[PDB]
Amino acid sequence: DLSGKMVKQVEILSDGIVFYEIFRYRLYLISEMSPVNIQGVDLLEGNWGTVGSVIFFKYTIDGKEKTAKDIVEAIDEETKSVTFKIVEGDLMELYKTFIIIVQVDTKGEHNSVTWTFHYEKLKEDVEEPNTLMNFCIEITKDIETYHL
Repeated sequence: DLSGKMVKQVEILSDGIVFYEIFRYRLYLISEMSPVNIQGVDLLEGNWGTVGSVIFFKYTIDGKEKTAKDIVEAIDEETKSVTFKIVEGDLMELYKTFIIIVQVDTKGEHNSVTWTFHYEKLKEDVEEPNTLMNFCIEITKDIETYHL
């Protein structure tokens, strides 16, 4: 009914490991790398790149400035995956819950990044998050090109 799930995978020409490392550790870099979408990232709790570390995001979606408070909820070094739960901010006005997993395929010649959302809507007339997903693909591209 209200639960839902959205997945996109996009190939990256840059290096997959360095990509992963950004989302795991140096997440304070998405600003310099995709400035248009991400105004700032602060670390509120714990250390960069730990499960349970809590981050505030200042970002822009379609010319509307927004805020998210996330908590890193899992890391898998083996599948180069890192999950984020969204606990406060503009999305929480549309969704009861929202998880974002970013997973990177770094084996072989061709590297990829898969984005997965898991979410539950407050109501049925709340919209599927394609705008958020386009937002992500877009950041993914910025990072890919940044110094290329």
